[PDB]
Amino acid sequence: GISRDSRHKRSATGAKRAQFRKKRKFELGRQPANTKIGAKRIHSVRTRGGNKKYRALRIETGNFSWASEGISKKTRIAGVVYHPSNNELVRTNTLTKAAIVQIDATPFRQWFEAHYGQTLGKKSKNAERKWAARAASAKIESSVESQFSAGRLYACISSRPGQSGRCDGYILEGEELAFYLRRLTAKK
Amino acid sequence: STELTVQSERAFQKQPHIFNNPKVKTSKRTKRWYKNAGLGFKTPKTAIEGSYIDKKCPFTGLVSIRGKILTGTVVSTKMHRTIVIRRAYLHYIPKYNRYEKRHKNVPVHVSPAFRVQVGDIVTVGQCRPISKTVRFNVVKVSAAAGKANKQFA
Amino acid sequence: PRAPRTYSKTYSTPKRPYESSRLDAELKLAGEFGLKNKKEIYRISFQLSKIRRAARDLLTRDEKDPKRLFEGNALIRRLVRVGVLSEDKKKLDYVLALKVEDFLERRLQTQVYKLGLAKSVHHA
Amino acid sequence: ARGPKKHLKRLAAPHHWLLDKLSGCYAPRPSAGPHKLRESLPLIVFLRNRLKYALNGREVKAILMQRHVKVDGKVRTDTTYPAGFMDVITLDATNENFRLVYDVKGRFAVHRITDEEASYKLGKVKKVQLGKKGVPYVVTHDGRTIRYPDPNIKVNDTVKIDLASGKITDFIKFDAGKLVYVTGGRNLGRIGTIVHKERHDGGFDLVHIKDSLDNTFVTRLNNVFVIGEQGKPYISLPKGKGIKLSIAEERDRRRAQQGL
RNA sequence: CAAUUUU
RNA sequence: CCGCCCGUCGCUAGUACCGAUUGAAUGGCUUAGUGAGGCCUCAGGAUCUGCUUAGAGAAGGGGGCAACUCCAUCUCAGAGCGGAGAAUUUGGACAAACUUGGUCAUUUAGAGGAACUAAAAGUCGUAACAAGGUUUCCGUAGGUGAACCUGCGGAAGGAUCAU
RNA sequence: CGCGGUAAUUCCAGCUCCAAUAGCGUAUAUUAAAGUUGUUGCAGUUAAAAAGCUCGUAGUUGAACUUUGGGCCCGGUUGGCCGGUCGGAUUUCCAACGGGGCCUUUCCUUCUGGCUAACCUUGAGUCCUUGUGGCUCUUGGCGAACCAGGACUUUUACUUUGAAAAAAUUAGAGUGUUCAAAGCAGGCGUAUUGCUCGAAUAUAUUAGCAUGGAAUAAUAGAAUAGGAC
RNA sequence: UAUCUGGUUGAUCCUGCCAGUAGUCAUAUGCUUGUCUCAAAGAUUAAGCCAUGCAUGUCUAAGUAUAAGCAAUUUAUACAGUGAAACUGCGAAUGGCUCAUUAAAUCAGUUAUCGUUUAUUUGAUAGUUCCUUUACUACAUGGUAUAACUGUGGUAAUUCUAGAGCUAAUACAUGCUUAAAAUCUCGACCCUUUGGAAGAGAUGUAUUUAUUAGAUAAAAAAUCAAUGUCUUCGGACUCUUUGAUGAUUCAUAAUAACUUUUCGAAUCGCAUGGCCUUGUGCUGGCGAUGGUUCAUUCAAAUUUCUGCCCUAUCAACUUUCGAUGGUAGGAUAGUGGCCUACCAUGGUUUCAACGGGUAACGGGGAAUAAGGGUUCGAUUCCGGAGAGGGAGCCUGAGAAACGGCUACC
RNA sequence: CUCUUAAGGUAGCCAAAUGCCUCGUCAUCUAAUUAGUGACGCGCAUGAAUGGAUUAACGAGAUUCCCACUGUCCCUAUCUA
Repeated sequence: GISRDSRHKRSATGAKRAQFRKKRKFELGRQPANTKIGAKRIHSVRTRGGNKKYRALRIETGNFSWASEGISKKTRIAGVVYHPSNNELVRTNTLTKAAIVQIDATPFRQWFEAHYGQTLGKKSKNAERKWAARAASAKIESSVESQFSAGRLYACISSRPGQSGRCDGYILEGEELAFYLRRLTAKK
Repeated sequence: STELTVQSERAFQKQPHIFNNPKVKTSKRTKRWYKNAGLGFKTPKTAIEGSYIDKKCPFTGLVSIRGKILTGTVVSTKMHRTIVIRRAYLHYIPKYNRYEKRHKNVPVHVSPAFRVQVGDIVTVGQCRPISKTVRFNVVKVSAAAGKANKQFA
Repeated sequence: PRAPRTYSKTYSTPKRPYESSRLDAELKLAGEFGLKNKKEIYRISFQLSKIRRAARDLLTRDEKDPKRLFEGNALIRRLVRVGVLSEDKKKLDYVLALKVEDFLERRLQTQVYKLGLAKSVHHA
Repeated sequence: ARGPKKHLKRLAAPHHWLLDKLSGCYAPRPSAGPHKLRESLPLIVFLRNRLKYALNGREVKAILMQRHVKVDGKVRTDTTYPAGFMDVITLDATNENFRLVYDVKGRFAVHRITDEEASYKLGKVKKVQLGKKGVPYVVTHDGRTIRYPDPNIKVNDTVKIDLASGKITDFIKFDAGKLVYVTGGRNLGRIGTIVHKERHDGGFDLVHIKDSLDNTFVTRLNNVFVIGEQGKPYISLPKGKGIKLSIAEERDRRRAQQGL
């Protein structure tokens, strides 16, 4: 086991703590998950007090917002693009928190132009009732839909990959497009 | 340890669970959270119109001051984003019936909304441990030395 | 384990160990009463010297307090109660004045001769 | 270390039990607490410390198993069940209905009541807030949580309860001019009824407390516990009457009340 | 000016 | 003062000190390397399995000359879809244990050398105590069997409180 | 310390005596004695000791003065009173006193809300012997005798009180374990199916926690006024 | 019971020590030995080694029993008893021992958890589970997978186990229904409209995100854009909720979705009821368990303030083998250099850091006693550590357990 | 004191490149060492500018030991010009 307390680890003034209390169980951390892609190979540990935590490697499907309200459309993940912490997980395809993922972006403009059907920009009695009631709404932004031409768009993660066994992020918004489209783009 | 439109580093920095709608565009253009501190403490004025994010902030970030409240004075602002302060205090010893000065100094993280120097009589507040040594955060400077913007030459 | 039993020894020998005018004042005192050894004339003088060690620190205290009032008129009640100090010395300083033969007149072997009844202190 | 210590021994006890030391052994450990901390009272100490009916530990074990002795309407059919504050104790035939209150010195009583007033407790409400499924919940002294209270009682009051359903009947306020029966401190339970309180905010809060003996003393807020308004009292008030009259005169009145 | 011991 | 005391040397006993052995042993942390075992993990898949069986090894029927690919009875079959799962096994961390280098501390062996103390019996002298007979003491340099002596600058703790 | 070198008052014995006594010597480490470790409380010419002398940051210690003197009222304790009463008495004043609030040129923190609380407000009615002396609805009428809010009071040391400081042990009340060390119990009624007191109290340093004082020891803003309502 | 005596000289007065004196829960030892009343006892060094015998199991009426025992009744003719086992459930993590390591470390007081997880004790709390949400197919009640046991074995031994024959459940694993209103996305249809409406249905909770709400000082209006309950229609004008903190993105509610689905009974004992629609019509009590959340206790974890003997013949100590911070991620039960990537160069210190010694477990506490002390405290209590020496471990709410395991010495 | 023919080895040093007796004796190193080292000294016959005693660097100087390295050896084989 690997410990987590500071009974080792030279103190503030530089004095060594000659260590007592060889390591116990209640401070135990353990080896990371360092997740992957590849369709739902998850195990399950049991731990403190009687509790579940889901070890997650090779996840396949998340859910991602507008994020005007939080629609959470069912969405498969595709790959790994860019990360703040290190260049560890770009060329190993690990998706962590605060990461950048391309997902598929195909059911969204499907939804955005079947529930609206605008249709931008590369009938029945109810679309005259309920779609026509929601007129003057579909104006969104250019650089959030200028990537809705080739087929795919970016997203970030804001759920815990390896502990909770899940992956529930959101596609970026507004200025946070314009930040990460300055981060990774200064390459060629 | 920062300046210059404080978004600085390899991640984007923003407050969690905060969302201004990009489709909405009013004349305020601010959805920046803050709170009230407690203890009869006012929150400072620049902590409402700030630009720093830095979660270790006492007011805008995520701490809650709930411990033993102390008071001291600054020995250095040369340490980056955190300050070490000196407390002097007497200590009676019963054998010799006389006092003796022993001290103990404290490091303390500070809000970027304060600008302090060596000296600068200051009180702090005990918070959940932001780093290894530090368990404290500043609350108000009140550096009432001489010449509060006085001297001409 | 069960509790500690608490117990104390009850006599303290004098500190200049032996000289003539100390030992002769023993033998005429402890011989006309005729007592066993120095284990008992020390142990009454022990608790005699401890109650005066108790008394002259509340004597350092003033009246109208609790302690010189409350237990102060309780041991001087108790010294009346033990038959040692007579019924005219309720004055909080004469307890410091009493000395030996007064912790001796109210034991068995001396008092029973005082009612006749024993013909001696060694028949007693 | 490694798990909860279930053996304590005498000469570590909460001394208001008043257990001697020549029996002096592993103490009667309370069960898991229904109400509050280890200032409680187990059953099998009370039956042979002051009530003085039990002789052997197997004999008081041969009492509570047959559903004999009852508490709060229930029986609590295991041995070392703890006792809260102003707990009612329903007895069997010959009807010796009891009640725990604490004396002028922190010790308990030898107290007996009638079946009148023996149907309600007074609980120190301390955590009232609203929980899931929208319900406002309330807590009591024993943790007997009660659904859908009267909103705006306040925090830190006492309430008159049902002890067959939840159903608090009559609450009371807490202002300047009440009657207070404090518990906790060197001077618990005289009465103080008020003289003042302040803010003291964050650290503690203080209540200034003065009985008919008209000395005033100050006690932290978590110990104070009202049982009524000025001249109210709800309960069968004990025979030491809650004064703590001083050291000399109690000896002086026992010099008088024995009738010499 | 010669000069040192003496159980 | 026929007082007392000072050293060298001779014997008798004992005390630590320094010692060649690129000394030794224990312990602390380390120096580079070796890596057990139990873990997470990529695989692994032997050995048990389930819904479905085209046909029949078997035989009995949706009723009938056989009148229809069905209850009939085991697995030769197609495998479709899976699951449990032992050995083995890739990669990471924890690293017990081990080797080599240091450093520090603790004890310890060691041929011999150079002191010091004690007992007074000594053998050469008599420097010190009188002005100890050459006044005496402190630094310092040199000689000197031995205390010692001598050169210098001091000082009186003297042998002068005085021209 | 000295005894013993032909009678040892010290040796070995016999008698006698002294000591403690159911315990008594010895051995080692300790505390008092030791004011031979010293803050309270050492010595420093000759007994051991004052730097060869002078700078010097520490650290320790550092001239003085920054509101006194009052007068008035109010009640508080204790000892007294011909004692009036039988260690109980004490209205009255005295003495010893201490505390608050005023006027003293006068800090007598700033207000927001309902309670405040009262007439000085107020029609007067007066159910009444005195005509807000016994009470009533009462206007700008005292704004807080109380909670919860803005507000920010140079910063400490000290000290009063209270809380805390597990409990046993150390004290200490009570209690005839036959006495005591000890325990914390017991004590009495009818013995005709019971009455009842207890199991006190105090110390428990320093560090905090609230709580009054402002002498004592420091501390800061109005010198260029970027001062103050 | 705040105290002193012998000894430097022919005699004196002093500094000054040596010795004598007294006490020790402060240990052995010599001699001697009548009586009660309570008790310290292998800490001193060798936390060195252990032969042996024990020290931790358990059952009611209320889990499972065809003992192929004994009951032996009266129904208990499937059977209810006492049950030997053996599965299933809780205990074994508390106790009891010792002091080896361990100088801001433990520990004493003092805070805090808005920075966390809970086995039970107590208190409340799930009609909706059906997507075949109409071949649910049984809920008037399913499946296998097995123990003791039977009969066959090996090895010399060990709490060593095999193949074969059935077999159980609060064990595993599935599984549908309980009344009921109601809110909302969508829309059979026709008819064109302020568009109405059948009905496709989602509607218990948890896990994971995204979002919103979670009020407030002095009181009313003017202009424009859609532009009303009644309707003199230039008109009366909006009705409207707030928990709690000193302080929150808190508690909570609803959205838009997700989940190897977590959750909601296929269980037992006494009494035997009520009502007629006299039939498994229908109600039909109390225990004994057990499960989702939220509090109480038991806890456990960190955790700020001060306090820790001796040595400068230890003056600098730390940082690529994290030192001190920031950011981002992991991991935890949970904050944080606790570990990693990047960036910065700091942090303590003559108020004694760092290093070394300790015959140093800390404290409450002992012995001594004018005042102020000095020296102890391994040990009758509190708390920490260890179970030859280190290291890693699965079960379990809780072990880095050692009367549990694996490896090395 | 004493005698030759004048004064009799001082400080140092050693079985040393000076010591036959000699492979002096003691301890260490290795299984074994007449070789080393460090001590002893009445030294056949050491010794003070015929210079004595030390000593950092350096040496195609002499010498012993240890670590790595190898046909020097066991124990030889083979190939090329």
